[PDB]
Amino acid sequence: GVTSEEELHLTRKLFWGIFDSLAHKKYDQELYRMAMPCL
Amino acid sequence: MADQLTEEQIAEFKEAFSLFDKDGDGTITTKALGTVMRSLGQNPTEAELQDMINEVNGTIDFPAFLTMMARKMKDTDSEEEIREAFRVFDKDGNGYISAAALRHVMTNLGEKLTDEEVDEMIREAGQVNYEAFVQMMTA
Amino acid sequence: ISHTDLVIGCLVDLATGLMTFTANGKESNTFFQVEPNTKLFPAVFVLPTHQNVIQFELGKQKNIMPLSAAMFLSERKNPAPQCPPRLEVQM
Amino acid sequence: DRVRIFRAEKSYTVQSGRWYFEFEAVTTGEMRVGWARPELRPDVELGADELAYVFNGHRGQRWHLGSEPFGRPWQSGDVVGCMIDLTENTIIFTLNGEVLMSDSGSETAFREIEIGDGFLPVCSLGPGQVGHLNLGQDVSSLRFFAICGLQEGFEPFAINMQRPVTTWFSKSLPQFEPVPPEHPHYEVARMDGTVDTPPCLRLAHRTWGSQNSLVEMLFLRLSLPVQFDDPEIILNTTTYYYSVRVFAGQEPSCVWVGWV
Amino acid sequence: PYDTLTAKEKARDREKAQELLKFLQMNGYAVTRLDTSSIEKRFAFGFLQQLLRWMDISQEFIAHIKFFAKILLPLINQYFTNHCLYFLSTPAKVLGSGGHASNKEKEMITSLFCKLAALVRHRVSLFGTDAPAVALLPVLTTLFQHIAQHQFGDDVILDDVCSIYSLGTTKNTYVEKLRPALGECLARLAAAMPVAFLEPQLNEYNACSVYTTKSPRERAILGLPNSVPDIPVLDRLMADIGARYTEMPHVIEITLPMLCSYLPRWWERGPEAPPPALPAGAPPPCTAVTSDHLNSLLGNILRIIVNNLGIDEATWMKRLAVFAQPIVSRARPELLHSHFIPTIGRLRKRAGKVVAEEEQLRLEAKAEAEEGELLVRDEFSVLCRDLYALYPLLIRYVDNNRAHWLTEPNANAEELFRMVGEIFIYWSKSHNFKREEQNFVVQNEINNMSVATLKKMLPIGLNMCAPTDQDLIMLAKTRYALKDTDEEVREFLQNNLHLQGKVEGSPSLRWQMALYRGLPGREEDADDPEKIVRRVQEVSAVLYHLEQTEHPYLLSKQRRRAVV
Repeated sequence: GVTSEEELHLTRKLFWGIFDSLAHKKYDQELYRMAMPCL
Repeated sequence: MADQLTEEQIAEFKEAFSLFDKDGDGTITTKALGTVMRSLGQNPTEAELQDMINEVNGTIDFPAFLTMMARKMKDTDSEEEIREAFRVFDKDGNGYISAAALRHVMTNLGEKLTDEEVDEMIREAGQVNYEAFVQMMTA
Repeated sequence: ISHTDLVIGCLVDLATGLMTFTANGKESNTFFQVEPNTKLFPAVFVLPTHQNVIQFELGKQKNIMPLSAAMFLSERKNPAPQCPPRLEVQM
Repeated sequence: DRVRIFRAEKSYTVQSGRWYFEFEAVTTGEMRVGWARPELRPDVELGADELAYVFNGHRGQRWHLGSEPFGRPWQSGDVVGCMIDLTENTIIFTLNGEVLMSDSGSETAFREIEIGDGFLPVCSLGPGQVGHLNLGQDVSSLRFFAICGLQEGFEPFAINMQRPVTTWFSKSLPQFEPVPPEHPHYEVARMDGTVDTPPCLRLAHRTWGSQNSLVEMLFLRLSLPVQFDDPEIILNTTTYYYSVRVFAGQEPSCVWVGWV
Repeated sequence: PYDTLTAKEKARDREKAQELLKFLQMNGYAVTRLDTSSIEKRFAFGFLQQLLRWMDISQEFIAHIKFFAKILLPLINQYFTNHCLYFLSTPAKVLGSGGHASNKEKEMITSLFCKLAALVRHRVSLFGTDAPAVALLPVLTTLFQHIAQHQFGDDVILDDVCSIYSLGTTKNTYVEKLRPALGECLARLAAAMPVAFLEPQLNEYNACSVYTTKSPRERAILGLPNSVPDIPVLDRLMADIGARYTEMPHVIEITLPMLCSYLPRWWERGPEAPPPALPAGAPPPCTAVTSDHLNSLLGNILRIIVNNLGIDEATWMKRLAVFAQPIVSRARPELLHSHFIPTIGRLRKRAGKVVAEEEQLRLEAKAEAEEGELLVRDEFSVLCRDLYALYPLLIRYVDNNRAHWLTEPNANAEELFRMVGEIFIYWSKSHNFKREEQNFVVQNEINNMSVATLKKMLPIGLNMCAPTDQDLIMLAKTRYALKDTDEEVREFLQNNLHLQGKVEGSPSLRWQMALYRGLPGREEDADDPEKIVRRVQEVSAVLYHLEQTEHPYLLSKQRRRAVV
C-alpha cells in the first residue's frame, strides 16, 4: 500500500505498476490468515 | 556510415565544436564533451559519455565527435523509421490496415518485388495491428 | 541410533515342525511348532527408513545345510549354498 | 475398498469405425463413464491421467490429466451414452439423447485423440450405487438411440453376436507378485556370493523429496514343505537356516522377520 | 520488517518470545494491555476509512490535491478482486460487504445523472452488483432511496412531451433487478415505486417526438420478478393500514391485454405506431409465467407468442424494426412450456412464410443469377437489398431452433409427415448460401453487426429427421446420386438419370441389423411413386453440405531491410 496518495504524476510508477496491485488473488480465503501487527 | 545525417546537423556540429575548441586544433577535454552536448539540448547522464571515450587518450578530435553523434542519432531513428514507414499502409493512422489494400501498394514500391514475395510475406505472419508488423518485418 | 547391524537368523526343523529363532547367535525365548503337513515361505516385513534397508542372506551355520538345497529336490544333498534365478522377491 | 471399476476384455479393442453404448443408473452417487485404453492399471482412479477418457455427471466434470467442468449433474434414471468416431478423432457424450455443450459451446471438446492400441468401454461405481450397462446385443432394449445414432452413422457395440460379452473387474484382495524393475522408488539386485560370504539379495530407495513410502510387506518366492561339520551329521540333519541382516540406518523397531 | 521474516526466524524467535510470557505467568506476574476479523473486511475497513472520507474531503470542496489519485488506483483494483473471488457469498457471509455497496452508492450519488471525471465507477458498481444480485437487510432503504429520483423521472417524459439517471442510475438498477433471479428478500414499498414507474411508463409511449430510450422499457421486465395505480384499489392507495392470497395482480389486463393483443394481432399493426407501448412493455407480459408455475393458462402462452409471431408475420419494411428485434431474447423463454402440439397452421405460419421468404429470396437471387449483362448498377438492386431479407431471416430462425429442441421426440417417433414439409422446404441456404450465392453469403454487416452461425447450422438439427423418413431399407443409390450431383447434373436432370438405376439391392450384412427396426417403425407404404424426389431430397442437399465441410472445413534479412 504505502504511499497511495503522494506522487500525483500521471506517468508515475503508480499508473505503471497498477497491475502489480491486482497481483494478490493468489490468497484465497486467507482473510483470517494472521492477526494484526506492524513496526 | 556518416551519410545518414544531412548537411545541416553536420554544419551545426562543427558550429558547436569550433565554438568550444581550444586553439583551432580540433581538440577538447573529457569535460568539454559534456558541455558541448548540453549546449544543444541533449542531456545525457555520465554513463552515456563514459562508454564513448572507452569506445574511441584524452583527445577527442572532430571525426571522433562526429561518429559519436551519428551513433547517438541513428539508434533512435532506426527505432522510429518503421512507424512512419507504416503510415502510407493505413488511411487513418492508428495502425489498422486492410488485407485487400496491401497487395497492390506493396507490389509496386520499387524494390522489384513480384507477386510471389508479398504472398510469402503475409502468410508467414481482416486487419492486423501495427506492433505485429514490426514483429513480422525484423523477424 | 545404533551403528551396528542386528542380524536375525531363523531355524526350522522339518521332521519335527519345530521353529526357533536366533538373535546374533543368542537364542531368543520364543519358539514355534506346527502341524505335520503344512508349508511355509520365508518372510520379512519392513517399513524402510534408509537408502539401504535389508539383505536376504542365504547361508548355512556350522552343522546345518542352507536353504538352497532343500527347497527343491534335485539337490537335497549338496550342502553348498545356491541362488538359482527362481528366487525372487514379491511386493 | 473404495471403487470397483468394470471393463471389457481386451480383445474387443476397436481401432476403426463408429460405435455406441448406453449406461443406466438408479441412484445419484458417483459414476465414471467413458472409454479407456487397454492398459488400464488398477488401484488408480480413472481419468487422472492419459489412460482413460471419462465423464463424471455428479458434478459435471470430465477427467483427463485432471478434472474440468463439463455438463450438468444427474437426476434419476441417467440414460447416458458414449459417442465415438476415430475418423475425425472425436468423442461426444449424450444425456437423455441430448449432446452436452462445452463451456463456450462445442462438441464435447474431446478432440485430437490418437488410435494407439484401440479403446474399450469402461465403467466404475462408487459405494452403495448401482449401474446397468447396455452394450446393444439387441436393438429393441436400447431405449432412446433413434434420435441419435441412425441418422448420422452409428451402430451398437455388439450389433451381431450370439452370446453376452464377458467382463472383468478389480478384486481388492491383495496377492503376491514379483517386483517390476521399473518401480519408481524400489531397487533390488543380486550379489554374487564370494569366499568370504554366501550370496544375498538386497534393497535400495530414493530417499528425498517427490514422494514417500509406507510398509513394504515383502516376501520370497518359495514353499518349504514340512516333512510328512561332520559328514555324518550334515547328511542326516533335518533343520535348515536362513539369515537376514538389517543394515545401519534402519530401526529394528520397524522390522518384522519370520515365516508366512 | 518482522512480518516478512523467514520461516526459521518466525518459529524460533517466537518460541524465544512465547516462553517469556509463560515465565511471566510464573509466580503470578500477568501483564496484559481465531476470530474471523477478516483481512478482506479489514481491506474493506481500510476502504471504509477511504469510504468514510471520500465525499467528506472531496465533495466538501468539489460541491463547494494529491489525494485525488487514490481514487484512480483503488477503484481500478476493486474491479478485479470482486470479480476474481465471486464465491465469497457462500461460506463466511458478512453484511459488511453489502455496506460498501451502499456506502459508495451515496458517494456515487451527488449528480446521479451527470457527475464528472470518470464514469467507470458505474461499471465498477456493476461488478459489485453481481456480488449481491436472518438479518440480510437493515439500515439501508436503498430501494426507498431509489424511489426518489425515479419518481420525478416519470415527469421527465412529460418534461419533453434527468438525462443520465435513465442511463447510469438505470444501469445498475436494470442490472441488479435482472441479476436477482436466485435469491428474493421481499417487497416492501417496492411495488409502490414500481406502480409509480410502471403505470407512468405504461403511458409514456404516447408522447411522440421524444420517445426517449427503450432500454429502461426493458428494465420493467428485468424487475418483473418481485411479487404480484392501474387498478390497485386494495393494494396501493387504500392500503396504508399494514399480503396473503389476494386474487388480484396483473388481472387488470389478464384478459384485457389478451383481448388487446388479440385485437392488435387482428389488425395489421404493420407500423411503428402499432404496439409502441406493447413494443416497450408487452415484453414484460412473458415474465408473468414465472410464479404461475409453467403456464396455468397454457393456451394463453400458446397464443401470446403466436399473436406476437403474427406481428412478425406482418413483415417489416426496409429499416423499420432495425432496433425493434432485440426483444427476441425474451422470445427465447416463452418457448419454455411451449405446449404448441397444435402448430399445424402455426407450423405452416413458420413454413409458408419461410416458403414465401424462399420465394422472395428466389425472386431476388434469380434476379441476381439471371442478370449478368455487364452492369454494376444492379449491385444496388440485386445485392444490398439482399441484406434486408437476410436480417429478416435471422429473426425467425432464432425462434424455430428452440421450437425444434422439444418437437423432436414424438416427431421422430411414431411417424412423421408433419415435419416432412419443413425438411422439404429447409433448402433455403441450399438455394442460397450453398447455391454459390456470394451476395447471400455476403452477410458482411449481418455477419458482423447483424464460419458457424445459423443459416445451415439449423438444418443440422433436423438433418437426422430428414434422413429418418428416407430409406427404411436399401440406400446405396443415394451414394450414386451423391456422385451424380458431384458431377453437377442440374437438379431434375439427374432424377431422370436416377430413374434408370436398376433397383434397390440389399440382401447380405446389416439390413436385419437395421431395416428390421424400420420394418416395425414405418408401416406406411411402398411403391415406385417415390423413385427419386425423396431420394433426390437429401442427395443434392447433403452434397453441398459435404462440400461446406470438405476443403471448406522467402526474401532474406538484407532484402527485408530494403522493403522496410
